[PDB]
Order: sequence, then structure tokens, then C-alpha cells
Amino acid sequence: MQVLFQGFNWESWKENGGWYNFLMGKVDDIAAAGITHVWLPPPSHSVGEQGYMPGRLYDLDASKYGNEAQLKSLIEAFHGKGVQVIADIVINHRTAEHKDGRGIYCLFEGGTPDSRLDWGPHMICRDDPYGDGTGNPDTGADFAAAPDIDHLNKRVQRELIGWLDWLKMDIGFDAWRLDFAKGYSADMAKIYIDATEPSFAVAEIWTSMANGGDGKPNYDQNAHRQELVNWVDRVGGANSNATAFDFTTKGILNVAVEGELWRLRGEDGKAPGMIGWWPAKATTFVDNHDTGSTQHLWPFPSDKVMQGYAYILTHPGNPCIFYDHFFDWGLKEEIERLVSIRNRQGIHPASELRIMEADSDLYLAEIDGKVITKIGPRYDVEHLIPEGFQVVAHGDGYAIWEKI
Ligand SMILES: [Ca+2]
Ligand SMILES: [Ca+2]
Ligand SMILES: [Ca+2]
Repeated sequence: MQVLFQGFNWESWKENGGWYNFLMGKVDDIAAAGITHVWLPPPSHSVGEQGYMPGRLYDLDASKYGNEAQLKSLIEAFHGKGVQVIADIVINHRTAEHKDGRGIYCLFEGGTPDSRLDWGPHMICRDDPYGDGTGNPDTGADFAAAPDIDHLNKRVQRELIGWLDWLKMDIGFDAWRLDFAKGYSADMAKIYIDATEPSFAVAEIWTSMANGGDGKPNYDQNAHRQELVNWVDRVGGANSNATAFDFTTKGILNVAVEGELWRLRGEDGKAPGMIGWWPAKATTFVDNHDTGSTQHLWPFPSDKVMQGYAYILTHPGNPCIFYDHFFDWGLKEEIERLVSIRNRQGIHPASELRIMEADSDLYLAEIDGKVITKIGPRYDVEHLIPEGFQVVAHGDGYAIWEKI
């Protein structure tokens, strides 16, 4: 139906011979597994090698991942095996090419001979010290280590729309992943999304969870998921192809797997993360390049990752599979098996969830009256399983049943 793949990690830029050239060799495996969408890293010239400090946005040849021609071919290959491609869009902030008379880097260069994206400090937000105080105040949060772009500026909107239109029409990207989406307003995001008509979008809105005295996230995370639901409503709800990453489900699942699976049924009997309020708009995941990989800012318990996948890959939401977990952790076949269960049972983003049990050592759940998912160390559950259901997949801390 709709299965995402994050096609990179934090070390990818180092790849001998180039990341894109390397990933070319994995296109068939990705497509064959039932993945429908692959998320590739920011493609522009950037001060930082990973790509999250972009300067010359049209300058794809300066990317550490590989050059313009290589990206285009890689996107062509995914397209040839039916896979859509998502660009990591980093537009909250931008680095400037040249110093003004203050000696501050705030004269931008787009990477082309003409004046596209050749902004100056007037395009920087009002209170950002890289700027000159003439821009509008930031519509969202600030990123302290680079200039924040003033998205209310009319030249900015128009020229970023033109760049996205080139990423789409000429480079061949189909969809966007919005980096640091808290940095600018949903109204600003709506403008870019509506103007470019992507097949799919996902916002990265990452807010710290409120914790109890014991340092664990509160059982109640409604303020956390409400923020996600509010952003999606405000960009147009079902009149938009935009979703948000389910960082509520990530944060809860991180702790629930550690002998606390009762966290996976909220007060109202429903899932406690974004998928429990608006599953169609929730993009779930076990880890990404920030939370895991070599940054490990919020890692999933490493011994329990297949519990993570058993959950996201059978549940409502748009599940996203992380590169390392798929190719480097010895888990390819098990993940592939879960995706095929998902697809042949016709599980989809708005599928229906009925939580059966949620104890410390057990989480059990039926999806669309057709799949039952079990995670945790408790193995004896057959009295809890309805007649007609048979085990179709199992591993360390997980098992899946299908109806007949
Ligand atoms: Ca230029
Ligand atoms: Ca800034
Ligand atoms: Ca901002």
C-alpha cells in the first residue's frame, strides 16, 4: 500500500565511490520488498557534509552524496521499478556564500550564473543576528547555527517554489520531507506544498517529551500528539497529501519495549501516539539518522528493534523503514516478511486497530479484523487468539497471526 524507506544514514556521505552510486545497487532489493517511497538526503551544496547546512541550492554537483547526473539516474532507477522518491527539503535555514561589509556571511548564492536565490540579509529573519534586522520576524523557531530564512518575503517564496519545481520536474523528485518543520509556520509550509503538488509529504516536527520524576515519558502524551495533529489540520488536512512523523509513537515505543508495554494502550483504549488520533496522517518509524545511526540522540533499544517493526509494519499509519535496520543488522528477511503480510492483508494508513491486551510483558492487537500482532517476551498467548487465526511470522519478542 504505502511503505517508506529512509535510504541513508549519518555516515552515508563518506561512502567510498559515493552514496548514490552505492544505493544504485540496492534499488531492486528495495522495490522487491514492497517499499513504495524512498527518502534521499538533502542534495544541495552544504557547509556540513550530511547536507543540513545548504547554501547553493541549485548546486547538486557539489553534494558529498554524488553529483547531479548520478542523483538523476538513481531517481530514474527507482522510478523504473515503481518506487517514488522523497527529497529531504531543508528550507528553515540556509548558509550564505559571501561576507557583507560587516564581515558576516549573509550574501547568498543559488549556484547558477543568474540571480535566482542570490538573496541578502534582508531575506534573513528579523531577530537572527546573521541578518540586518529588516526582515520579518521568524514564523517559527530559530536555528542558532545558521541564518533563518524569512518565509514571509515574497521573493523567497517565489524562488524556493521555482527550486522545488526544478527538483520535481527536472531532477525527478515526487515528494518532500520537511526538515525542522517547527522552524517556520504551517501556513508557510502550506504555501510550498500547495504550489508544488507533491504525491506525498512528511513534516519533521520534533518536540521533547514531558517526563516523570523517574526520567521516563509520561504515560499521557496528548499535548505531544496534539501538536502534530494541529500542524496537519493547518496545512489543509485531507485536502493535502502532507503527513507528520509520529515522534509520539517513537518516544513511547522506546520506553514501552523495556518491560512497560501497557504504555501502548492509552486511557481511552486507543494507541497513545499520533496513529491513535489520525493514523492516515501519521508516518511511523523505529529510528532515523538523528535518533539512531552514529548520532544516537534517541535510540530504540537495540535488542528490541524487530518489536518496533512488528508494531509499525502491521499497524495503522505510513510506516518508514530505516536503512541500517534493513541492510546492516541481519534483519532484511524478517522485515520483508512483515511488509508482505501488511500488503496481502490489505493493511493501509487508515486501517482499524483493536487493542486486545497491554501488560508489561505483552502487547496484543488486532488490525482490520485480519491480523493479530503480539510483541514482548511473553510467548504463551494461544487462549487470547481467536479461532481461525494462524501464526505467519515470529522472531525475538514478536509474533504475527493472520485470519485463516
Ligand atoms: Ca547566482
Ligand atoms: Ca538562525
Ligand atoms: Ca525559522
